[PDB]
Amino acid sequence: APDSVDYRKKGYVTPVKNQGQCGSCWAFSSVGALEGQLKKKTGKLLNLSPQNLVDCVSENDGCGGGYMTNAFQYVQKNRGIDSEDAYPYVGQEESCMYNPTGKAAKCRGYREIPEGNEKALKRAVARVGPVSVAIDASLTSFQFYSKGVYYDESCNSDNLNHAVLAVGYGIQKGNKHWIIKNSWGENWGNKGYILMARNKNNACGIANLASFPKM
Ligand SMILES: CC(=O)N[C@@H]1[C@@H](O[C@@H]2O[C@@H](C(=O)O)[C@@H](O[C@@H]3O[C@H](CO)[C@H](OS(=O)(=O)O)[C@H](O[C@@H]4O[C@@H](C(=O)O)[C@@H](O[C@@H]5O[C@H](CO)[C@H](OS(=O)(=O)O)[C@H](O[C@@H]6O[C@@H](C(=O)O)[C@@H](O)[C@H](O)[C@H]6O)[C@H]5NC(C)=O)[C@H](O)[C@H]4O)[C@H]3NC(C)=O)[C@H](O)[C@H]2O)[C@@H](OS(=O)(=O)O)[C@@H](CO)O[C@H]1O
Repeated sequence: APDSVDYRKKGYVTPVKNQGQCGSCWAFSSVGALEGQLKKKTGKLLNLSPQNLVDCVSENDGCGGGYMTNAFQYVQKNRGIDSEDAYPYVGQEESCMYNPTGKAAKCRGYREIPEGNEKALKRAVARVGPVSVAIDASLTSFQFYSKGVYYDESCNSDNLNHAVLAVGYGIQKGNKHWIIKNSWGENWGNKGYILMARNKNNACGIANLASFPKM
């Protein structure tokens, strides 16, 4: 477990996307973890399709919400997920238009990080790569974050309302953190990214619903 890990500079991470008004944060989170794992196994970085998941994962609720565990399981049992280009993001619920032709990645299932364990998450991130996580992002301070290690006293580790991607971790001026890729576009936060407090009593429920795909 190195003292600092950032998979953006190891080439595992694609640009920041925009989910729009659709509750598909889970789909981008999952896509992102699969992208990171695709790069690790094959050496190719490629945008995967959140729209495929939104439309085709019945185990979830489309733009109404969903978990990353169900997405990984669907991709596994579907024997594929399309690239972004083969199944573009629209920001709305549609019929499942999965095309085996545009298949860009596969998945042998998923592993879950033990609940509430940031040290376990730390090892998972260091060993596997980008990990899908869920957090409380309902606070005003989160909306208008820009710089620094994000910490807020009112953050509920029980109200998991937003799914994001943990691309690494580190320390900024003594302040331990998680490097978090969001899907609210480049104009949110620090270029679409946010640093969130780490080893600070499971802040925002960062380590409560963490998972990664098997490839
Ligand atoms: C999941 C799995 O497969 N296993 C689990 C079981 O284990 C747990 O997880 C493992 C895991 O792989 O994650 C275990 O990993 C171990 O984790 C420890 C703490 O979590 C340690 O990691 S760390 O403290 O977080 O860093 C331990 O790692 C050691 O960490 C450093 C250290 O020595 O303290 C590292 O060594 C130094 O590394 C740096 C840079 O990496 C540098 O090396 S180098 O890259 O620059 O070449 C440095 O340099 C030296 O420089 C010279 C010198 O100074 O003299 C010269 O000697 C050399 O060039 C070089 O030595 C290194 N210096 C030293 C002192 O080493 C290094 O990463 C490592 O030594 C890490 N070790 C391993 C093997 O992974 C973890 O311990 C377990 O907690 C277990 O799970 S359980 O939950 O624990 O129960 C079982 C259940 O029974 O389940 C399994 O699946």
